[PDB]
Formats: sequence, C-alpha cells, structure tokens
Amino acid sequence: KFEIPVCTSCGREITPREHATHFICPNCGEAVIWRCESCRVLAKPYKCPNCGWEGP
Amino acid sequence: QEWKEYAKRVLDEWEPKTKLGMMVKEGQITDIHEIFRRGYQIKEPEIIDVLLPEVNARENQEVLDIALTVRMTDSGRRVRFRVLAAVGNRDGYVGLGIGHGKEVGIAIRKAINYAKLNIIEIKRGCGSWECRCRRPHSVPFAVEGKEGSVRVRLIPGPRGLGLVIGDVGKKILRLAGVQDVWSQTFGETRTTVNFAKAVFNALYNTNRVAISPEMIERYGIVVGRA
Amino acid sequence: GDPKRQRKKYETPPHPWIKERLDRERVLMDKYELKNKKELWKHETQLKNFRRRARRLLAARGKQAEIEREQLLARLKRLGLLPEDAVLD
Amino acid sequence: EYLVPLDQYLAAGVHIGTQQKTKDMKKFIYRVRQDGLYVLDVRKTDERLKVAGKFLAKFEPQSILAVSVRLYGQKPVKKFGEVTGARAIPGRFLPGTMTNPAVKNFFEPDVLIVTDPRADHQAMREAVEIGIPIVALVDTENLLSYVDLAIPTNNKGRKALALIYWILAREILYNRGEIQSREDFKIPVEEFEMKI
Amino acid sequence: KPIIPMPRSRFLRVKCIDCGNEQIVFSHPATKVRCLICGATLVEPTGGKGIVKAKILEVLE
Amino acid sequence: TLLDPLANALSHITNSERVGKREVYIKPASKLIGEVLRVMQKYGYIGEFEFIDDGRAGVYRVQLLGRINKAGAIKPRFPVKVSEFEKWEKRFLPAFEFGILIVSTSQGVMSHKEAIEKGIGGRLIAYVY
Amino acid sequence: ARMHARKRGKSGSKRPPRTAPPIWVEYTVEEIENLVVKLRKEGYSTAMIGTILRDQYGIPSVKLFKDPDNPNRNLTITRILEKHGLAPEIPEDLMFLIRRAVNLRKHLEQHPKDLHSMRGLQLIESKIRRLVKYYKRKGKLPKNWRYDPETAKLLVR
Amino acid sequence: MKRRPRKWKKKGRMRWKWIKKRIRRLKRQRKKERGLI
RNA sequence: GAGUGGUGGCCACUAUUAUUGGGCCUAAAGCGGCCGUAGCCGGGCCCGUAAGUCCCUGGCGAAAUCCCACGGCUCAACCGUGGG
RNA sequence: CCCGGGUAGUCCUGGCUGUAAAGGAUGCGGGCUAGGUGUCGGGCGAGCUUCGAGCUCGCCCGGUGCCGUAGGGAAGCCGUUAA
Ligand SMILES: [Zn+2]
Ligand SMILES: [Zn+2]
Ligand SMILES: [Zn+2]
Ligand SMILES: [Zn+2]
Repeated sequence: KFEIPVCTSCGREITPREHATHFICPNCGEAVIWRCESCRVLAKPYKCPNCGWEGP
Repeated sequence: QEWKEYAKRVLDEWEPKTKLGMMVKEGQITDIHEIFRRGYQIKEPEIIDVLLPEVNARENQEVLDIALTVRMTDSGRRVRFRVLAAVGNRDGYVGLGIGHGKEVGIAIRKAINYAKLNIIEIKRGCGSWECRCRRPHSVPFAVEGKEGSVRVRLIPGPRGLGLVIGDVGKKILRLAGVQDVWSQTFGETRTTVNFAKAVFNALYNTNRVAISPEMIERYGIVVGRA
Repeated sequence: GDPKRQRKKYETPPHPWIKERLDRERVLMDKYELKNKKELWKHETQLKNFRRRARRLLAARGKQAEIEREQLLARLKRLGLLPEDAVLD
Repeated sequence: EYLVPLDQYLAAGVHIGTQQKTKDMKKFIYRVRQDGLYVLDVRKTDERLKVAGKFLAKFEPQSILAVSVRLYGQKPVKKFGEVTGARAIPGRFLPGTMTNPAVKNFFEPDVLIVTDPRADHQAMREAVEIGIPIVALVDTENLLSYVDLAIPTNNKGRKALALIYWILAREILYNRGEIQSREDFKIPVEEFEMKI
Repeated sequence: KPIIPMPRSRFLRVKCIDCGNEQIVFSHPATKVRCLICGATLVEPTGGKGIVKAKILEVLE
Repeated sequence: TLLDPLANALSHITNSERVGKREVYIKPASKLIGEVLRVMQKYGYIGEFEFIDDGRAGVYRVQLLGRINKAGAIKPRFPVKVSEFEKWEKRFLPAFEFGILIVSTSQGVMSHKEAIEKGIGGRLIAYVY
Repeated sequence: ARMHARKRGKSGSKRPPRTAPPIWVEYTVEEIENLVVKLRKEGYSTAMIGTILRDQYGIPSVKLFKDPDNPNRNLTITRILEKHGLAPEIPEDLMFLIRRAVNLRKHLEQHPKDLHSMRGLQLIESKIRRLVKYYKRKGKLPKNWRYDPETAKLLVR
Repeated sequence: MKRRPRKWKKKGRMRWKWIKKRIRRLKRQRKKERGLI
C-alpha cells in the first residue's frame, strides 16, 4: 500500500498518466501543492494549507 | 530470479538519456509505482525493463492484431504492416501499443516497445452482488471506456466465472490481471484497434472513480501490485 | 399448455471448435480416461449448478435462504468437495 | 516596502496593458482608461515578483529554463540566464527540445519561465507534456491556462521586460544568498535592455 | 445573474421649486409626476431614469 | 417550462462537479430539495448547505467536496418494496452498497439503506454515487 | 419564452425581499385605501392605480400592508376595490383583450387583405379563450359564459 | 408524391424529375385506359 | 460418437422493436409554418382525507409441473416425505 | 446550347390548386456547463463636444456572426444561437 496524490484545488485523486504537476509552495516553502490536469487547464485557483496564499 | 537477473543486466548495460532514466539509474526511484501520478514522461523502455522486468516474458507479451495497409503511388501499391500488441505482468500493470513497419517483425518489435512505453496502472477488487468477497480477482466497480465508435462497459463478476468478453478483451484483461468480469459492448467491435483501446480506456478509467476510505476495505481494492 | 418433457442434465459448449477449450478438455479426458465428452460436460454442469446455487443464495435474505444455505453447505461437505469447516465463500 | 519605486515602475511602463481583457486577469486588472486601455496593478506585480523570486531560489540554478521568442525579450532572458546561471532560449524554440531525446540540444528543466504564454506556446506545450512547474509573464489579454505562477506585467515593452527580468534576477540572487543584500547588485538596469 | 435581484431605482424626497412642498417620488416613473399642492411638474418620464426638475433633498432606499 | 426542481438541482450539481466548481446555488428551493441535501450531507457527498430567502421559493447555497461521481433524479418515481431494492441497485449503481438511492418513505425521506434497516418501502426519488 | 413569438425577453420588476412596509412611507392604511378609491373613481385600472401610487405618492406597493379586516391576507388593489364595492365586473386583462380584438375586427372588416393583422387577431382570440377557460375553472365567470365577437361589442361599449 | 431525396443523387441513375414526369404520364395513360379519365 | 448430417419453424444472436435500452445536419428518418381540442407532463408554502403508495395481519389463487434436503428402486432418470 | 421574332405567362380584382434543395437538410418549452472578439435595439455610468436624435470607452438585457476550452461525434464539424 502506497499513498496516492490528491489534487489541492478540487480534492480528487490523480490518474497515473495525466498532465498533473506538484511543487513546493512558492510562499511558505513547506507544504507541497498538487494540481491535476483539469484544474491546470481550467486555471482553478489553489490555496496553500499552510500560509493560505491563494492563486496560480 | 531470471527476471531479476535481466533487470540487473538492463541496469548496468544502459546509459540513461532522460530525467526519469537518470533517477532509475541512480536509484532515486526503486519501485514501479513511483513513476506514476507525478507527470513524468516515459521515453526509455529500459525504465520498464528495470522496474517491471516480467513484461519481457513470452507469456506476458501478446500480439493482438496484424493488419496489411496499402498506399497507392505511380509505380503501384506500397505495403505497410500495422501491429497492435499488449504487454504487462498479470498483476496490476498493463500496456498497449501500435507499431508500423515494412516487415511484420519490425512492426511487432515497435509495437512491443510502444506498449512498454504506454504501460499504465489499474485497480482491482470485487464489487459483484453475487460474490461480495474482498479479493482482487475483478474490477472493483463498473467502469466504462470508449475509442472510435466502440463503447465498453465492464461489470464486476463472481469468482470462478470466466472473462465474459470478446477475445481481445480477454487477452487484455488477462495481461492486466483481471480474472472475472462481465461486459456490455456497443458499436463496431470487429475493429480490433478500437475495441482494444476502449478496453484499455476502461481499465484506465477505473482510476477516475472517487471512493471513500471504507470502500477500499469493503471491496478489497488493490492498486498496482497485490 | 404443454406437459412436462424430460430435459438433458448436461450442457453443450457455445462453440464446438475453440482451441484452448479443446486442449483443456482433451487433457482432462486423457487424464481421467473418460469415454465421451458429455460425461465431462455433465460434471461441468454439476459444478456450474453448485456455483449458481451459491451465487443466488449469497445475496438472499430470509429464513428459507438460511435453510437453503445450510443445506447446500451440508450437502457439499457430505459429498466431500469441501472441508468440514468451509463457508459459503 | 516595494522592490522598485513607483516612478521607476511607471517609467518602465509595467502597468501599461493591452486593449483586450481576460476574465482570468480580471483579478490583476486595476482599471480601464477612457480610451479603452487596461492598467495592471503594480502592487500585485511587486508581490508576485517577490513570490516568484522566493520560489525560484529553491531550484537548482542549472535546471531553470527561461524562454522568450519575442525580440524585445530575447536580450533580457539571455542576461538573466547569464546572471543567475539558468539556461536561456531567445528566439525560436526548436520543437522536440524537451520531448525528443534524439535532438542534439535535448534538455529537461525542472522549472520553466515564459516571457509570453501566447508567443511561447511550443515551450509551454512541451513543459505541460513533461510535467514541470511553469512561471509566466502574463499580460491583460493572456490566459492563465496551464500557468502555475503568473506574474502580471507588460510582457511586450522593451523597458518593462528588462526591468522585470532585472528585478527577478536580483531577487533570486538575494533569496539564494549569493548577494548579502539587494543593494549589492551592481549590474545596471540598462544592461538587460535591448539596444536599438 | 445575482442570486437576489435588487432594484436599480430609488425613491427621492424632493422639494418643489415653486411652492416648497416636500414629496416622495420614484426615480423611474412611467407617468408625469406632479406636485400635490400646486400641480407643477417634478419628474419627466423617459425610457429609463426620469429627469428630475426639482431639488433632490434626499435619496431613500 | 420548469417541471422538476429536484432534477434541475441534481443535474446542476453533477455538471458543476464535472467542471470542478466548489460552490453551487440551487434555485428555486423546496423542502424536498432540502431533505435530499440533508441526506447527501449526512452520507458525506456534499459539504455545508444553507437556505437563503429572496422573497421567492428561496435559494440553496451548497459547498461541494469533489466526492460525487454522478447524482440524478429518478423519473418516474417508481414505488419500491423492501425486497425489491436489489434490482434498482443494479440499475442505478456500479457495485453493491456503492451509492445511495434516495427514497421518499411514509416516515420521511431517507436512503435505501436506512429504509431497509427500518423495514419500509417507498418511492425512489433520487440516486447519488 | 413568449406565448407565440417564443422570444426570451427578461425585462420586468425586481422587488427587494421585504416583509413589512418601509418606515419612510408617510401615508397609513386608511389613507392608502382612500387614495385607491379616489383613483378608481377617477377611472384608472388597477395597474394604473398602482403605478400612480408608486410614482406620485411614493408608496412602493399596497401588497406590503397587512389587511386590517383579515389577519391571514395582505392588502391588494382588487381586494380594496371589492371591499368598497368597486371591483370590475369581469377581469381587466380579459376586458382589455376583448376591447382590442373588437377594434382589430373593426379594422379588418375595412381591410380584408390584412392577413398579418388577421393572424394577430387569431392570437388575441386564443389568449381570450385561455383566460375564459381559467376564469370558468376558478368560478370568476358564469358557467354559461362564452366569447362571441358579435356580443363582445355590447361588452366593449 | 412522397419525398425520397435519396433518389435525387445521380450516381448510376437518370434524373428524378424526368422519372417523375414519365411516371405521371404512365398514370394518366392507365387512367385513360381504365376510363376514369 | 450409437449417433451424425440436410430442410422448414421459434428464441438468442439483434441495443435490427430499444420501459430497462435504439435513432432522425451530411448515412433510413423533424410535419413547409403557426393556433389549438382530448391525452401526457406541470412553480413555492400551510392545513384536512388515506384514492394511488408502503408496513403488519385473516380468506384465497387445485394437483401435476419448478428449486432444495432426506429417504426407496445399484447411483441416476423416476417416485415418496418436508420446506420454498 | 448561339442569333433574330414570338403565343400562354409574368402585372391589377374576386376565387381555386396547397406544391419546393418550402434547407439551418438541425421540432418546440425549461435549468446548468471557460472565455475572447464584431454588429443591431434599449438602458445605465464616465469622458469629449460644433451642445446634435452628435462622438469615444465601460457595464446589463435581448437579437444577429466568427474563432475557441471542457466535452460530444464515424469523421466533416458542433461547441451558452450545442449536434
Ligand atoms: Zn484538481
Ligand atoms: Zn505555503
Ligand atoms: Zn469476489
Ligand atoms: Zn409644488
């Protein structure tokens, strides 16, 4: 059993071969932000759970 | 451990060219599940040859369709071979590919390489009303897929009941590790490429269903290796 | 409005010429020295009937369902195809 | 307070935008002038510049790739790459650079920066295919599709592009610690500008 | 578009120029509004917001 | 014209979930819609929902959590007994006990699981999974 | 959309959500009723009475005031007229439709070739019949009431 | 006559207008022969 | 395999009859266009009746036939005793 | 088919016929699902003005076009004027 990444914006799981991304939060540098392909295409804003910084 | 020896040979006699290949070579990634859900691109078959060596087995390699296409020119007819093939260990992982060539052997080799590049990860379980067990012998829940005009719906089936699907679906599900299933198909199933891609799309779409933590225990859901 | 007609107790494969099924059945007949294919088909029909009864009773609720489940388990144990501690699964 | 004073910002013309607008950039748009031109927000530009500098200071400097097809941005990206150690691609971006290992100049960066999302569509597409974070210099008519970090700026003016890249390089160096302070940056702003 | 529509018109406490009478009138009248004391016109009906011809003492809700 | 406010609400919820929205507005509102939303919130498919007065039937503000694969009304509202739920589960759900069939019963609106537990039937009005 | 043209115009009133009359209304219920009676005697319809009350007297709506003679009802122009014995004999919308249908028939008997106006007349008669059906069901018209163009002239007059 | 727009296509067949004219001539001839005029 | 071919008929094949569950821009197929009668489908809240609806309980819907357990013809087909 | 003439017809009035590739080859009412950009009508706000029922920009509603995201389709393509 292994952890499956979850999108930060919509909260859905990430399929194995989709154009998703993950990166360290640009503001705090502690949390990790995951964005799924649909959220990336639709430019849906995301909020960091640590700082509360919002937006792409 | 002949496949382990093969994996080690692929590991030493190989110079990586991509970032993922470099990660595999230096050992940052050690398991097959670590190259999925991260957005990485797979362009080197050596990555699959190292992480999942069983895909090179003769029983794990299946040639689904061979077609003879013709292009008209001034001189005459130019013949090309299109081979649709599938690979993958019969537990959790499967891949499908198409290869074109001037000869059947070249087409088969290219199709196998592209299937290894296109390998995916699925989820298994038991969601049938008549079984209600918690073994990964079937699809956890009903799934759908489509390619071209073919629409395929896979339904969980009781344990001990064979794959009730066409031959192409049987081969793909056997390579993916599914043992029992019911099928409902619409469209032109005689188009082998479209049928295979629809079955592959359904197996991939098994990852697109949102589930609760208790559903994993209820259906015995297994992601990747069991 | 027709009277009862006695039916066959075995089933014929959906396709008479499939290579994998033919090889598997040939292996079984050679191993167990059966005389004809309908004997193996009769045994396969018995197995399929047991499986169908189990599948039907698994998703059934009621006193009659409980009685039938216990009777099926007892019959299988008496025939000797299951251990004495087996369950419906 | 602000990385660069208001007078210098307006002189570079960062706030100057395009007659067209976009719902995605509505959150960054300040107001619309009487002639139909939209004005960006210098405060939000400064905040996003600070955020981008902090974000880019963490990556390995050789793994950052900055691209600019636009002629006015060809020189600033080259100067930024020289200053920060990052790879810079001015002018045409060869297709297959990030997706074709057989290409002689094959390279897979860890983070991409684009001068213009519309102009550098090929680089953005390849970055999306390989799955890496993307920072985009976005104008009023640009779309935030597939943009992980957007910097609101005038991505068409020569002076604006030069000032933006100079600020980004200085912030990256400061946050990485190569320069002990912002004032230690001794590279003039005019060095980034393209000479006519 | 809004989940709770709200009117764009207001009521106006208006003082008549000729006689000084105070009245409450609508900002989007479909008729010719006149003072209740002297009959002098106050608001000109139009296709939209009316034209107020008297001092607007106050704008109510 | 408008005929099924509940079906409109469920279709709107499904479309917004597919497109990735976090917040939806249901208009016009009704007590049946409120009961359905209460059932979905109890089963964890939706977040917080609130009623807003506008001098009309009302509005329902609902927060989505990205946990719904498909929600739809059932028309015609088929009457169902206690022992007939299996065929409707097969018709409307992918696997056993996966989703919930929202049923209007004589004791109120509740899911088919609670209806079976109470040993009562009703009329199928919705399905969420 | 529209009944016949099938257009989707949305112009109309946007009343704010209210439960009590506004505090800045100068007149009371009795004066409002007296004004309604005076305007009806002047000869305005219910819609014109309400429009005049909103415009000149600054009364947002009579429906905001509770009925003094019925705790379960709110005030209404027609209710005030009917309690003062001044309600119209037949519904006002039906009267207006009948009036303009009669006028259109008078025009058409001089212009028999106006087929577009004839279609407009047919639409008006269809609306009249719809309203007649509704009022027959609700008991606002006699069960033997029927619409006939020849007898509609006396009703118009 | 009922509409069959599939027959207006000219691939391997003559014009439908003239087919219709021939059919109408045939119908009139049959009616005249039967005496129905 | 003491059976195995041929022809006619019905079901599945066929989601090519489609309530479950089919289609109608270019492949078969939206009336040339509107008004409207029966029918079908119908906005929000409150009270009353239980006709539809659901639950419980009496009288029924013969036997044979269908499923299960046991018992009797060597086992079985067949029959008997109980449950459904 | 080209050219020179020419009857019915094409034109008005009272009628009949009820047919077209009468095509958007797409029945009609309602709710929801990124945007960007022209134009017509109305309304609102701001700025000009020769004070024009004039000009420019922005917003709301209703019509009328093109490009296009998610998605759909055998594809051509449709894509808030949905197919
Ligand atoms: Zn997401
Ligand atoms: Zn953070
Ligand atoms: Zn199972
Ligand atoms: Zn006055």
